[PDB]
Amino acid sequence: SDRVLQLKLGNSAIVTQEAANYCCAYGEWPNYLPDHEAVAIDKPTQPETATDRFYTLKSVKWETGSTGWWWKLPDALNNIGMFGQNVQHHYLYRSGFLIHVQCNATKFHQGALLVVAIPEHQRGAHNTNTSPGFDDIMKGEEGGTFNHPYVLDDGTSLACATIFPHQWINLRTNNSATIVLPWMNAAPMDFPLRHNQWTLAIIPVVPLGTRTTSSMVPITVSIAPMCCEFNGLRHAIT
Amino acid sequence: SDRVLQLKLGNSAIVTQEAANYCCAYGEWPNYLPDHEAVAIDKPTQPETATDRFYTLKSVKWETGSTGWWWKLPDALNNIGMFGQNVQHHYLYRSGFLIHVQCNATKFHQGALLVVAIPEHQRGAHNTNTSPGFDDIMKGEEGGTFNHPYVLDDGTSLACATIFPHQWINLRTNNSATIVLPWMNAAPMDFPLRHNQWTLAIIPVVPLGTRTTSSMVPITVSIAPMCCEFNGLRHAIT
Amino acid sequence: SDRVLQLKLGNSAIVTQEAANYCCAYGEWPNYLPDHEAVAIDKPTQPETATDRFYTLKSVKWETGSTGWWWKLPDALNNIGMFGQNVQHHYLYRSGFLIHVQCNATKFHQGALLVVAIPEHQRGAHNTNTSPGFDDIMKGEEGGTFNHPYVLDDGTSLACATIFPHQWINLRTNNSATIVLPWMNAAPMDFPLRHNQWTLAIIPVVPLGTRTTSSMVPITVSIAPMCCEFNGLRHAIT
Amino acid sequence: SMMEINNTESAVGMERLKVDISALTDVDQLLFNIPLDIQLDGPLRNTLVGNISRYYTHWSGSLEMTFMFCGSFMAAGKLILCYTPPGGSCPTTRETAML
Amino acid sequence: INFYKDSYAASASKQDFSQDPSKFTEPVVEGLKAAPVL
Amino acid sequence: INFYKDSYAASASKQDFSQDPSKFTEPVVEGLKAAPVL
Amino acid sequence: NLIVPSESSDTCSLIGFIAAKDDFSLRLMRDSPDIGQLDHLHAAEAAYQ
Amino acid sequence: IESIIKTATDTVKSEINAELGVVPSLNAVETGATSNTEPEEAIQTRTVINQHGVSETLVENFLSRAALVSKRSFEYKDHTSSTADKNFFKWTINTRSFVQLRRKLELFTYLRFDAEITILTTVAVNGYVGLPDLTLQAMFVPTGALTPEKQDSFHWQSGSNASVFFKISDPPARITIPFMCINSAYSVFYDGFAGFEKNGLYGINPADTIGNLCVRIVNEHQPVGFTVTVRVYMKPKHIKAWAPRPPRTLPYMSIANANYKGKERAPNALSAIIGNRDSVKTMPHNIVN
Ligand SMILES: CC(C)Oc1ccc(C(=O)Nc2cccc3c(-c4ccc(CN)s4)ccnc23)cc1
Repeated sequence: SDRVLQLKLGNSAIVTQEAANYCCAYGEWPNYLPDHEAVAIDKPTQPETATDRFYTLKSVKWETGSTGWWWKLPDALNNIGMFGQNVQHHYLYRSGFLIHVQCNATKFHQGALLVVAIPEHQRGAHNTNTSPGFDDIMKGEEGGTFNHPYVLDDGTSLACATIFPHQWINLRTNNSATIVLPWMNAAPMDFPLRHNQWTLAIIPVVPLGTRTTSSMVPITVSIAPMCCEFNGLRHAIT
Repeated sequence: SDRVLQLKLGNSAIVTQEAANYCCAYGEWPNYLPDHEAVAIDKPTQPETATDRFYTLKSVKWETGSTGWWWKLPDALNNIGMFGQNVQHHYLYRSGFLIHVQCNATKFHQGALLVVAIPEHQRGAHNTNTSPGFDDIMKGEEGGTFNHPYVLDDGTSLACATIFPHQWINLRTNNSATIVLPWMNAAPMDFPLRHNQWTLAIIPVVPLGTRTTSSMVPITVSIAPMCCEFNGLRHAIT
Repeated sequence: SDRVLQLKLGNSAIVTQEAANYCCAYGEWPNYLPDHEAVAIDKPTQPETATDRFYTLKSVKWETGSTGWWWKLPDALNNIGMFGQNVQHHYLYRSGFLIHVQCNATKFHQGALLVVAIPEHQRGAHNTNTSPGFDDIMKGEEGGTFNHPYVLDDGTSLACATIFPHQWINLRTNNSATIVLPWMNAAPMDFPLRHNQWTLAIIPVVPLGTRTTSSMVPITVSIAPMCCEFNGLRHAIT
Repeated sequence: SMMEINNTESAVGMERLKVDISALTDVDQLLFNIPLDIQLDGPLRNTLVGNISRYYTHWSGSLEMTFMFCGSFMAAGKLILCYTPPGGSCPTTRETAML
Repeated sequence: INFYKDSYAASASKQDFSQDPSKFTEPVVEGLKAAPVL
Repeated sequence: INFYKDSYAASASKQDFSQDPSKFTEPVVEGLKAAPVL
Repeated sequence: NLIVPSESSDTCSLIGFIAAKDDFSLRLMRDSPDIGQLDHLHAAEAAYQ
Repeated sequence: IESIIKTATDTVKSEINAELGVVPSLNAVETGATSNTEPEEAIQTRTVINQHGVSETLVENFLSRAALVSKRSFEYKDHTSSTADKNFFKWTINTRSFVQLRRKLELFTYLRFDAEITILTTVAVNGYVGLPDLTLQAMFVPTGALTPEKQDSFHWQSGSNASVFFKISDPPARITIPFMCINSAYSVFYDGFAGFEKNGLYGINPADTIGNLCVRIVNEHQPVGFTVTVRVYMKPKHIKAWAPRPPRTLPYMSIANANYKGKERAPNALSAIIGNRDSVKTMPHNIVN
């Protein structure tokens, strides 16, 4: 049962043979906006399979000195495929996300990644009064690296980060993690270029180690937007 | 009726041919802790006849100059038999007590002992601001002697001590006293090594006298723990 | 099913992820002594969770030259915890036992331990007419070593020892063994200091071997007394 | 939430959230102990139960400690984890803690 | 008059006229008679 | 006691005892068993 | 013992976690000693300007 | 599953187990679920009927107590020569200035509540004449309304702003402000930028802007100076809370951001949140007898 999984969305599918169940954030599932919660009165476009499909980001190398990695949503996808085109042509966006994180190694490797989805991960800067600037936050498809993962770069606590939706990749146990994120905002829709609802954080709480011959151990991130809606059609900001 | 008594608990029995009825403290009888009052969730050990039996302490000599004697419970029994072993291996204890005090003399002797069980007999020191130390309080099996029985060693009153559960041994009338003590604590169980629920006090309000040839007139104390329960098994403090 | 096991008795629990079912000796389960088989007429103490819990002995190192190890019951437990205290204060004892033997190694190790519970394992001496002395038999908590495991140190046969309640730890297959022993005596109760009902024998019929880097491979023994009863309370022999 | 069990000098940042275990050559050795004081500073303080509880003065009820083994698939081993009710010193030997 | 939400805020409860003085005056297991007591 | 015309003027509402801790403790799509979880 | 083959790392890690059970209760609210300030924060004054 | 919980759960008695294939003490943390092992499964238990209430940890009770949000002292005097709060001040309303309230609020991602506001005023003579029983005016100035420039400016005529007039001899002035976000909840944290250009503020949701509190002394100045201190207390009420967060560990640096430095050494250093012990085998407060 819990160990094998197939995810199919649009023209894309993923199989894993070493899942550890999967997380639905706060027990919710993505849905479209109902009429009794709607604000914008124009008829939304709902592209379905053109947007609601897995996009794969660039892989990152797991190293002995890694501090961990982060990507902000929708920012990381705002330039990718038909999701990106709808983002650029529309004032308002709403979606959930399906996050699938991939990392495999041999039975002689050890290491543990915390895979945590943080809502409203407002970052702090270290050792300054000046707030983080636009280019510190808006990393896009490449994402960022943690400066001080021990405090989640926000004066807080890695140890208590399990309060957020999460899984672990413990290389002994499993080689993938899956989190389903609902829409998570104070408004029913948002401008996708100035606010990120979710941050995916991948942090190596136990470092990668082995005594076999070393290999590159990549971590790969695949994200499917779910139930995408767009409102306020205009020219592309792009 | 009221003059003869047999007490049987476990492998032990006592007979007296000169009782003066007996006291049940505040009209209660010992019982085990019911589920609606219980706090500690581990299953208690209830050793029954291994603990719930008479233990006899060392006798004390009644003399013309005696001020009276005291023993603290459970402290006096904490090193005796299987009661002591369960005390040493368990964090929490609860029990009642059966107290039987023995003193006989001839029909030409006179003397009266107040036998009183005092709950929470917090002692004072005489003529100092410093509180009584550990070795002033924790006398164990040997017990202590009253310094100023007239104020019960606590700035109070022997005369009003009849407000506590008590009997008298008036040598003309009777030669034994019996008091049954329930569990008497603000908590449902306690740590037996740092708190004493009860103090047995034996005070010679009328001194021993005769004009026959003198003999040693001992006072002997036999105490049966009743309904013993122990919780929080670990290694022995011992 | 048969591969994973949890044992819970009192405040103690053991889990194994590589069991090989478990043995109930002769298909019996431990029970208390019924009235129609009882001899001693005093009311027994039944301490339950204070005695009926796993005690862990000192581990032994498995080596290339090992002949095997033995422990006698109740002798090995007669000085441990509240079981030992009840043993020392009571003339008569009765119980069953739960035996759990633990030994793990890598998937590159090989070796097979016969884990056998022998009733009335009356030992012989080698090459003498003189019977084994008290200190040859009564090893206590430390146990003994086999001199000639091939004849079970009693002029008999390791090969036929499978007639007794047993399991194997074959390092390829499993890493623990479990045997449940009923009371096994000609009398309904016994004096625990002069007679052993059961001997646990652990014998390496296939020696430990590997070509990985060597590690210490310990064997660990955990025994829970079951349905303990004690009769004939007195002072502790201790 | 993770306990900061390795609250030692020379454990920095993330390193404080894990305990490293090695193969030993002596039987039944002690690996670590955990102070159970939530009020005094210790491995339990910066935890979700810890931080919320420190807004309060009185507490009751059971705790669960969960340990995740993060060695390789080929690593094997057995540990014994003991809770000792209060009254004496922290046990330093396995056959004391086992009680 | 008590408009507070916690019941411990209320005024004093001076209505409990139950007594049992025998738990201090007569804690003997066999009750006295009105008749030689010993 | 609330004589104001706006309902937000009222005193605090301390009566909501509904909990669902499983949305933080058990957000797994297939529920745990009391039984090997993986 | 911890037993590993040559190609595994010789040293392994535990992560310990704690939680309360649902029999758990808290009482008598107080100021937590986990946070404090000796000064005004940066830009707290600027809110008056 | 959602249920009404008024007291902590009962414990049931449990027996010896020894069942093959059943391992309730084993778990898989990698799923992200918390351990479901019950006490009855780990040890033998008795029955306990549990009467402990849980009402003091209700979110309403945890947050609905009044905390200081603003504190301003100003000179009440003839100000013609001053360069200063000239018998009035303006405060831009925020919850980030006093750390005790800030840390409690920041346990959550979203909050919806009405704000009970209590205004406490105290006065001292400048270096005695007795203390004047002054009248104060507090005026709420929403976004886009004009703030007063002077103690006696015509903005204080308050045609449509809400004002409260209160004496120093009165009990503290008190009013409730409704939940006034343009969204369904306040954003306690905001991973976003306030404007359509790139230079807007990070970390503050424009949707949560309250406005300004303007407080003047209504009396003309006396011949002698006084120092007046105004304290503002806020109590959240009618609270909803969503998405609990890991608490703040490092000291706050700024009201504008989450920036962090840590203490110089543990506790609450950036390298070490918990204070050190000599080893993982050292028990710091070990009982010895
Ligand atoms: C003059 C009088 C008639 O009206 C008033 C009006 C307002 C005040 C005053 O200080 N309120 C306040 C002080 C501090 C905070 C607030 C809040 C907040 C909710 C969430 C926040 C995060 N950003 S902030 C909302 C409304 N108010 C607040 C005092 C008096």
